[PDB]
Amino acid sequence: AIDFNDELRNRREKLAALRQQGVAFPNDFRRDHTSDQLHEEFDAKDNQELESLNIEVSVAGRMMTRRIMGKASFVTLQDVGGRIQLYVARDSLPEGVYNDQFKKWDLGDIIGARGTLFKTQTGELSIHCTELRLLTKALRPLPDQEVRYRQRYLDLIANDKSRQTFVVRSKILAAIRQFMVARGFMEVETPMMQVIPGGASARPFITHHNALDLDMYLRIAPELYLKRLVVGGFERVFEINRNFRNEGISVRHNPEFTMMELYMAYADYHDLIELTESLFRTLAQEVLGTTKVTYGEHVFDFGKPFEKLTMREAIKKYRPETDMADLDNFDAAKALAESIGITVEKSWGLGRIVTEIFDEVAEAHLIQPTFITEYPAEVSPLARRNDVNPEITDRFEFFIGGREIGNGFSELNDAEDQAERFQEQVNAKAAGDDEAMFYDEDYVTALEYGLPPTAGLGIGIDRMIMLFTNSHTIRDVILFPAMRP
Amino acid sequence: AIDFNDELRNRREKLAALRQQGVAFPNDFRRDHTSDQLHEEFDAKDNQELESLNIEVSVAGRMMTRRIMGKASFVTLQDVGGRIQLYVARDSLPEGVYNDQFKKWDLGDIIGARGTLFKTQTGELSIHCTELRLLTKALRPLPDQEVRYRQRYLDLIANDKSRQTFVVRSKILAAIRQFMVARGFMEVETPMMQVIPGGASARPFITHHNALDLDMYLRIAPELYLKRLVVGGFERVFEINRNFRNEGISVRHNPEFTMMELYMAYADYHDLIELTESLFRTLAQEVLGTTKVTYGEHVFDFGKPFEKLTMREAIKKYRPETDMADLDNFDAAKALAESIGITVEKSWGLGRIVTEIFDEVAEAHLIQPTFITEYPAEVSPLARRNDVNPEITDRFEFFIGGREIGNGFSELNDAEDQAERFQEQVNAKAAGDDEAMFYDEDYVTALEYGLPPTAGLGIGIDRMIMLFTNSHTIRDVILFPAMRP
Ligand SMILES: Nc1ncnc2c1ncn2[C@@H]1O[C@H](COP(=O)(O)OP(=O)(O)OP(=O)(O)O)[C@@H](O)[C@H]1O
Ligand SMILES: Nc1ncnc2c1ncn2[C@@H]1O[C@H](COP(=O)(O)OP(=O)(O)OP(=O)(O)O)[C@@H](O)[C@H]1O
Ligand SMILES: N[C@@H](CCCC[NH3+])C(=O)O
Ligand SMILES: N[C@@H](CCCC[NH3+])C(=O)O
Ligand SMILES: [Mn+2]
Ligand SMILES: [Mn+2]
Ligand SMILES: [Mn+2]
Ligand SMILES: [Mn+2]
Ligand SMILES: [Mn+2]
Ligand SMILES: [Mn+2]
Repeated sequence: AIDFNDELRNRREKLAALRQQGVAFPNDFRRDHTSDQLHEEFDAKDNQELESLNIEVSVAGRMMTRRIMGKASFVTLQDVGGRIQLYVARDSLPEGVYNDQFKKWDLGDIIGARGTLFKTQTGELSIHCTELRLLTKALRPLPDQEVRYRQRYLDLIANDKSRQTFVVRSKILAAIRQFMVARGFMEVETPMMQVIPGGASARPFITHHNALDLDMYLRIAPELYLKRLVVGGFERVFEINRNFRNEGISVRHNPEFTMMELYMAYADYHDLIELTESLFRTLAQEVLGTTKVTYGEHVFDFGKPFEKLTMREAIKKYRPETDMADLDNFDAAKALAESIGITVEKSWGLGRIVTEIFDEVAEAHLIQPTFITEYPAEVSPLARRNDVNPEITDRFEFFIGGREIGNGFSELNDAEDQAERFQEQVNAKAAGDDEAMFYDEDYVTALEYGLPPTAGLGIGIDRMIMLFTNSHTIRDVILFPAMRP
Repeated sequence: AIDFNDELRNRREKLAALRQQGVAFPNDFRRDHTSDQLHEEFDAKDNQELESLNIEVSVAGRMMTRRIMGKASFVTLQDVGGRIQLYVARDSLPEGVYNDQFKKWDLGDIIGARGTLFKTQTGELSIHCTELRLLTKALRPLPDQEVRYRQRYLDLIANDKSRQTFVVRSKILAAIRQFMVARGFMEVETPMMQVIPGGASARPFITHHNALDLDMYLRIAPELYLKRLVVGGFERVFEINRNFRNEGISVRHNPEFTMMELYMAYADYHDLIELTESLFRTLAQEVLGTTKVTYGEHVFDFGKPFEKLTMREAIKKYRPETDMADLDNFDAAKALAESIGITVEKSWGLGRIVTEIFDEVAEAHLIQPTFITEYPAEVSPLARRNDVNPEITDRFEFFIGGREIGNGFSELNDAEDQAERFQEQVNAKAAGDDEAMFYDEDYVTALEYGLPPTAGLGIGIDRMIMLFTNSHTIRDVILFPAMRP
């Protein structure tokens, strides 16, 4: 109880003493190895080899454990690569260091050491220190379950599983770039501040640029800019960056999230389906070492094709008692939708209602990697219209673990059609839809110069990271998740 | 004059005719080569080889030029890789295609072709078409000098020099990541939305999160979050992403810009100076093929050390008549500063005034790569204090071409000191400084758990791209620069 406050007092008093001796916070010690490197290279050698090899190394990190056994002590040092053992002896270090310094330090303190490698009796790699210093005094002792997100630094210091998740996240992004670049895609950077937001249907965050006295929006998606680049000639482009949506926090929603959008000219959604399946198979293999991934109580085989259903088949499959003819009549669909709890807004049309039914009925059940095709035109203002049925577009979305992971389609390169769909969106907004798109005249103009037939795909990177790290909340894969005040 | 309006009418009428025939905008043609690939592999072969090789290929792109010479025509097709010649003959293509289709197309139209490779009389690589289709009808004919930025797609279609600049930008970013990863740095993603902005001194953009009824700011810098990660154990981290500052547009300022911040524990600013010099030498060599870079009327030798001066030496060197003792007296410095046009604010102290004098006096003259050291503590609230002179910090900034390219320093890991400097910043804001930092209690707490001695560096990526593409305005290296309404 008060033992924590005495820890704080003791640390402040120890620091006060450092201040009297000179510069309490130096920046001089230099290491030449991290724990992971030492283990990788020497774990395999026995004390005989290490003895004859007589290798001296320098490390630095946090003092996680210390066991003082008189004139000798054993310490666990934790650095960016992991942990390494230190053997600290009074007569191995310079005079007075052991008793006047080392013993006065505290767990959590950042220290630096230089010594010779050897293996303990237990067979562990250890460093027989010949030099040891205090680099940074820790004024606070080593660390709801919301603290993990409120003070991510404590979570990273304490939980190796959490560290691993974020290291894997970095590995995945690097692997995605390598995968895309290998296919001739070029990474670009489009605006995050837009006067006219678009590319998706969402409530945007709004701000003000004083210099131009201009109201602006944080981008909800880079889609319209990326397609402008394809018109410009960058026929294989991708962007992996933040999107912002003014909506509430959830187990799979963060106000700002990372997404990858890619566009490849002279391709259709079928090509995106193949790319998606290859990306997941490649990432699982390259990053996890296997194509079979364990997530919760399930196993995803990214080595076999994703399942594929139309939106209606998914609805019929998860609500078998559904009279499919109901989805063809506005009144029947509206009634059906409401019967299952969906509040049908005045602006909604049949296509929107059917899509909403799909969300309510099937989304949660798409556990194994699944592609859902035939999205209604009403909810896809930027997607290419299907050749045989104009009411649907050549678009799909894919789900894994009951969550939507991606969205893709053959792009709409028909300027006149696009302008009309933008007008419908404007009417919708006027009829109450706060997520309807804004009319973008310059985008239409770009399409008039000519956009090659193209296929674009958007993938939620955070949602994807969850599947590769067995995380069941998006808050576990975002270093600093948005939190309630 | 009206000839443009007849171009528009003619294109709309041609499209109307396509609509009557069926689906005007197909998405079916697939290519297997881009122009750059064809040239790289076959430019070196003469017509004899190509003839015996009998290679058939498929390409797609924009029809840039067409010369109809009766039953045969010559076309320049432009794709993502560049341009390739097409040989279009009535009797080489399927019946009626040449006369009923090909001749009706327009420059700018997106087309697809399949044919055999050969070399023209002029010795150019060309494709003797056996199949040719119209993929996308262009409703507008091929393209102040502000249009380039207002409709970047037209600029990319028209100017190859502009395309090259952006391709090089992508190459540079990829090269930076490779450089950093080679040094054990791990790329992370920190928040772009922050309740308390910090890490720099700037006017932020503010927005509102409806869900939490919480006012938030677009990040002006990720610094405070990145250092939290170093405390957490990610001792070598970097982030390359957008920053937002509520300030006016300029030749070197965009409201949103890309920056790289990197932090490496157990290092000081001297280590950052070496890293900076190696990064520029590596990028110039790897990307431009030489360490000597031509920019405007100058040549930068990234093969030799950057010049290095203290802030005072730079001031003395560019305003030789300066009585250096003036920089040691608030009144003299204030008078000096005002005499050269600087409006001294009530909140400013000596350190701030001297820094402002440096900006006015020397910044523009630092043409060759230069490091400026000894930044006053007043203008460096997050930097490590110098051991011998507490009034200055172990920080530097570097300039190239009269513009600031980077900012780095040994990080402040003294929690008590940091808290105090935050308080001074709060007082400053209360005294009128609208760019002063906000007090960040959680950041101070993170430092209390212990931040290893660290060196951090921030580099303006757009400013850096300018130097490698001979661009003299930041608007030439950002795909969609911020523009006045
Ligand atoms: N708030 C969010 N947090 C994290 N990822 C998100 C969020 N919103 C959307 N995404 C991801 O971005 C992708 C593309 O955006 P899209 O507009 O399709 O999302 P969405 O369908 O609105 O998402 P959901 O159905 O999960 O609410 C989604 O497929 C999803 O993976
Ligand atoms: N508006 C901007 N547009 C582009 N790059 C910028 C902008 N503001 C700052 N930078 C870059 O970000 C780096 C780090 O931010 P910093 O706060 O040091 O900039 P700054 O000193 O305010 O810039 P300047 O002196 O050029 O106005 C700068 O060194 C510069 O390269
Ligand atoms: N912009 C879409 C993803 C890309 C769709 C294909 N053009 C979204 O935000 O969901
Ligand atoms: N945050 C600084 C760059 C990093 C400084 C070193 N900690 C800036 O915005 O200029
Ligand atoms: Mn949503
Ligand atoms: Mn959805
Ligand atoms: Mn969706
Ligand atoms: Mn500035
Ligand atoms: Mn500056
Ligand atoms: Mn600066």
